[PDB]
Amino acid sequence: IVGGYTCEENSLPYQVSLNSGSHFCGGSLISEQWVVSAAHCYKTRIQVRLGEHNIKVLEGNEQFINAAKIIRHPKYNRDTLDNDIMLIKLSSPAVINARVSTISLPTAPPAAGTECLISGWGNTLSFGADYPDELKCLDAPVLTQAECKASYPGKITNSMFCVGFLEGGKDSCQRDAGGPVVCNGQLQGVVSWGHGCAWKNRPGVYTKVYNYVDWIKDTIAANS
Amino acid sequence: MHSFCAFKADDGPCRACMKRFFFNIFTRQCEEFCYGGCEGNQNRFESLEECKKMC
Repeated sequence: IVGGYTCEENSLPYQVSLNSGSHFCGGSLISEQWVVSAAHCYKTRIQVRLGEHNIKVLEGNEQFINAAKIIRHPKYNRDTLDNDIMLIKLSSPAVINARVSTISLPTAPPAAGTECLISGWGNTLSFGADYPDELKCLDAPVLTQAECKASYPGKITNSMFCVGFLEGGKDSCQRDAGGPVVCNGQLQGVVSWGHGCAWKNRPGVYTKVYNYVDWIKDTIAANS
Repeated sequence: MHSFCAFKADDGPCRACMKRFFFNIFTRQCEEFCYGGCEGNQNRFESLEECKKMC
């Protein structure tokens, strides 16, 4: 997260991390046993970490649960980034408490101008590398689809929307992928891609979770 | 030199941090970077040894 602030400790209990040797992506806990992330965060073996604030200095109250099933959207395409969304089934249900709890699926798509909250442990610099141990937060508005498309001509599919600032300086960044964009208490986006981080006219592009609510429910039910 | 050894390291547009190595032409050494998980260029390797072997 570039240009953000440090989230209050455990103020985002739905925020999880994907781990394989190190923290490589984020995710969102959407039910006891299921996490939403980005398909480009796919690996065959993943440890999910929940309840974290500082990823290096563990309090001892965190939950570490291996992914039992890791399912990318079947129309995910690595070159176009279309349908960049993935479900993880945890090998056991997470224990729901003040620090680990779910984020609601969206009941309407995101409206242009709606304020959202984007979070993760990604790079905090546009032109350098500073990877924070403490979870970072960013308030940012949903952009019009026209601003989105104009920023990335030919690249914005129906599965995508833009959130951020055309003036640059505030964005998600590498190591944030897979994490949440929350608007009005609902998971609207998954952190996906952008051209650099926080560059002028290159806002973050996010997978539109609303488009996948039915796929999410079908996948959960079929794997229950 | 293999041409790709002289490509600028490219994390690509995706926003993961997949640990990879690239050949740094200024330092003549292989260095670790966060590859975002898509696109990028061939100056990218899984291990320091592959980067050292190729470059």
